[PDB]
Amino acid sequence: MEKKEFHIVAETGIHARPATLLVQTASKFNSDINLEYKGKSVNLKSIMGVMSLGVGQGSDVTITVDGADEAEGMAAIVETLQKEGLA
Repeated sequence: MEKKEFHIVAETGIHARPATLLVQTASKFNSDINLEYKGKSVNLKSIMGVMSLGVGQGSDVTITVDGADEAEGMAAIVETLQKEGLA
């Protein structure tokens, strides 16, 4: 299992295009991927769950990846977060 805590710097937080893109990236992997914010964990592959979490700028979140391709998944997540200006 891999886990990483990020600090959201984006103006919109995890919403709009960056959120949709992050969700799409997560969905490409077989591993289970969860996003935790304020003690609440959702499936990062689910758009409704992510959008409803209410993650704004300045938020501290933790992403957990668990599965065969977890290493590949974490690497892609970090890249996406950087290119979408999220963390």
